[PDB]
Amino acid sequence: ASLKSIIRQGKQTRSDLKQLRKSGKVPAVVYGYGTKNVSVKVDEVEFIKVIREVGRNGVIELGVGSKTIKVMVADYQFDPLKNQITHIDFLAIN
Amino acid sequence: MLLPKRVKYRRQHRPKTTGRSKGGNYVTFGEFGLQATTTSWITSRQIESARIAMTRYMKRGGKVWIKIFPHTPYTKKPLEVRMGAGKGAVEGWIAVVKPGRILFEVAGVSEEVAREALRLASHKLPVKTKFVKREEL
Amino acid sequence: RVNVTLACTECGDRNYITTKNKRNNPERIEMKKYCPRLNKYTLHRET
Amino acid sequence: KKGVSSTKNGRDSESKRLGAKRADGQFVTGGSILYRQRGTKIYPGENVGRGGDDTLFAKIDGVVKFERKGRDKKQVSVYAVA
Amino acid sequence: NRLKEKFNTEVTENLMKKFNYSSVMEVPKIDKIVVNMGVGDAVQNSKVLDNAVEELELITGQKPLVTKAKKSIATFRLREGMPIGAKVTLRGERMYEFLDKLISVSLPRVRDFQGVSKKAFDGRGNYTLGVKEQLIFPEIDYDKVSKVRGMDIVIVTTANTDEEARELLANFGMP
Amino acid sequence: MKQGIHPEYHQVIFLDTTTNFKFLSGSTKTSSEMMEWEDGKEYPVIRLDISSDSHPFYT
Amino acid sequence: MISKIDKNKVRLKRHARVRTNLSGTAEKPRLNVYRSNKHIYAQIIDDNKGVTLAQASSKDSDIATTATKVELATKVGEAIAKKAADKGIKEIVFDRGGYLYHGRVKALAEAARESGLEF
RNA sequence: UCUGGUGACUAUAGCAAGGAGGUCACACCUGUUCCCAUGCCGAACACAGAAGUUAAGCUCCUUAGCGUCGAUGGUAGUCGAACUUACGUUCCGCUAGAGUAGAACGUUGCCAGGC
RNA sequence: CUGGGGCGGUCGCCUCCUAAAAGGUAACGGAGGCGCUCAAAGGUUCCCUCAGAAUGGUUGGAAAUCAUUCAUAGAGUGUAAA
RNA sequence: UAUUGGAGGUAGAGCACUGUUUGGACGAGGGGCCGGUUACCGAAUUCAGACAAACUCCGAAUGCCAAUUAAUUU
Repeated sequence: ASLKSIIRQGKQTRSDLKQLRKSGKVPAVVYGYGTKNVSVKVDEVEFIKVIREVGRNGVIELGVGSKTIKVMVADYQFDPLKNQITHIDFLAIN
Repeated sequence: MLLPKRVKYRRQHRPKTTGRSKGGNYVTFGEFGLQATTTSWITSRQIESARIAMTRYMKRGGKVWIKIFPHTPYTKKPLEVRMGAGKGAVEGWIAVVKPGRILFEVAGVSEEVAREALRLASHKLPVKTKFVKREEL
Repeated sequence: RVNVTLACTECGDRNYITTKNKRNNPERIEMKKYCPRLNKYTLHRET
Repeated sequence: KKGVSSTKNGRDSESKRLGAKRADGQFVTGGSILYRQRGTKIYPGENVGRGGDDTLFAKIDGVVKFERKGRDKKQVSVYAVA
Repeated sequence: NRLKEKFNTEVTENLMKKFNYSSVMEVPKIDKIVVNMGVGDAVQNSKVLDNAVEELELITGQKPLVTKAKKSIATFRLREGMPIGAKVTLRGERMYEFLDKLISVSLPRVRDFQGVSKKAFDGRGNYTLGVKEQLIFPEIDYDKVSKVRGMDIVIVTTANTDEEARELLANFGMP
Repeated sequence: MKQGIHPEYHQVIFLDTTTNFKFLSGSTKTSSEMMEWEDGKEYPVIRLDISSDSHPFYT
Repeated sequence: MISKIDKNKVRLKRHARVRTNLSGTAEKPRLNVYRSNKHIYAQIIDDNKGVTLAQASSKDSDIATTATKVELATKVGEAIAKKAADKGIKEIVFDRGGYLYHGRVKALAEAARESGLEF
């Protein structure tokens, strides 16, 4: 429950997003009490490992910059054909 | 899963067959499911063939849910007629499908039996398919 | 339904055309309208 | 050419050139039709009138401005400064 | 003004503590009663209407207004606006004297086992009963009449629900 | 009281032999055989009944 | 069971239905009337700017006294006329609120007409 | 900000619930003789009156059950382009609907008495 | 006119969709109406709000009329459709 | 063309309306019978699903109309 992420930047076009999804990572955003609207990206495999480790709900340590955010998955996106995760939403409880 | 009991307008413009599944992309009722990967019509008669195959192959075992209903009527002109003079009469009922549209769902039966049943259904069906389980995680 | 020409009872001129049903109003329909000769409102009958 | 097969629907009316007739910002003279309609897609507002045919026409000279009435209804206005 | 007097000195007295109310304005008060004749088959008849107008205009102090049919109904001939039934409202003192009269003429002719009625209600405090014009017209005899009908009697009260209509049925009546 | 052309009512003294329940009314504008004052000086049109005498519950 | 209501909500339905044509301008302002179970008010208002230009009521101590309510209306009307003449208002549009033009509202209107206001 | 008119805003304004309060304003109320009053009630409407009472309407305060509003990120779609004949692919702008976080039990103008 | 003529159908007006979110836009394309009616179903003034549903009952073909809280108009608007 | 302002309901979505529909709750009507019971069957009421040229609580891209107005052209 100690997943890390990387900070997204502005104006990520269609090509950038689809390349990013075609590598082993997936974009996401965080929000909620205790933080602001930060857009990040996580590596898919470790997300899946964490989720099967904790399940649907889990107070997860999330790696952004230097600060770890107690966060749980509000909700998520999936591609049924070509099985691959598409966008994860995260809310912080703290 | 054959025909709509009544429709308002019986002669209708044919359906668009270009794009992606508007919905029904998930297993909701059953446990395992069968989705499509191309996009053809389904004529209210090939799904009948398919549910029979599955049901009779499970030997009246677990439950089945057909997820595609033939809503659209289609017309065919009478034989050896020229072009023009109106629109023809209804020949069958269809339901367009899209890549990603779940078609059939099953539950209350082992995994291998379900996969075999959906395989046998796939061959009575005009679209490439895929075996899927209840999405979780 | 029939066409009716209304005429000024005083002036005498046919100044208006209108309509009536001959079963609902079987009688000569009367009504006040403007006679443009007498600059006044007179009675006009479907005469 | 086929034969006896015949259809019972080959009929239509002549469309009426309804819709907008002026745009926000332009100078309309009084009387100018702004929006030919049926019923009330747009109600008259300030210095605007309702014809018998639900037509909307400016009462006076001025600029034309389309606006909101409540939640799901629109009006029209005309303002004279020019 | 009999039940009238019995209200402010006895209903106001007893019901005010049979149930707790913070002010005196919170007390059940009878507002009026609608005395609709109901519906008699005057499709081939039109006479049964003015005789029905005799009743109520005679029994109550006022004539029933003939509310014609709303929607057009088959089976019997009620076309949109067929004059049928009746309607009368008692608001002022007449509500009282007529009520009193009712409870002082109930027992002889109704032959009710309970005395007047039971759980004939609509669940919110209104009688929705029906008589067979047995008790009514004590004044004018059964001798000058021709049919057997019954009103859609209701209770218009500041009371809340028929549970309260029972405690105000202790207003001389028979629950 | 649907007024205007409303018919003639009266709070008459229904002075019956059974409790003299002269607290009623109606269109029974009959002869006042008992022109009393405690009750209405009107007809005691009620002459005999069981409302105050013989109930099936309280006989 | 039926619920009695205060008579003001229904009133404010008819007043708006009359306000639909009646709108006060600076040249021709609107005279409203607010009748209570014991009082009657009146305001002259230009709706093109949303400003009350004059006011008068049966509570206003100058007019408060002991009369028949129709009679103090005859005084509220007279006062509103005076206040308006000072500001320079001749023609007005009488808004009857949502009250039937009768009794008090009528009395007030008639009074304001006899005392100058041209409506 | 109280209190009452009046009107300006996309229900962030509403419904339901709980709880106050009648500051003399507000409704409730007594009655029909008085103009008036109702195809059919002093119901309402109108009217004369103010002895009863805040209970309800109303007012104020709470609460997001309920209503509405509602991003960011994205996805669908598509303008232009380049491939292409595929139920297409790529690039570049624009960018929904749905959903999720959340806003929200109003803001406000003039007038008259208030404090 | 006519997916060659012939046979069948059609021909002028109004409404809807096809029609690609201004307007316009064709086929022997998909649906329907018109050749009237109203001395009130016109003008104006003042009033009033509906269908259905249950908690229901003298009738109760069920629902006629009557009652009561919700009814966003689910009703009505002379007629086709918008 | 850049920047404002606006009319309109297509693509897409959605089921709030007209309908078209697949499973699951839940009480009940004629009726299996003696008004009946229980199955059901015609719906009421829900929860999850879907479909639409002549469905729309919503709603682009672009086109169109016009501007206190700019810049380049003719």
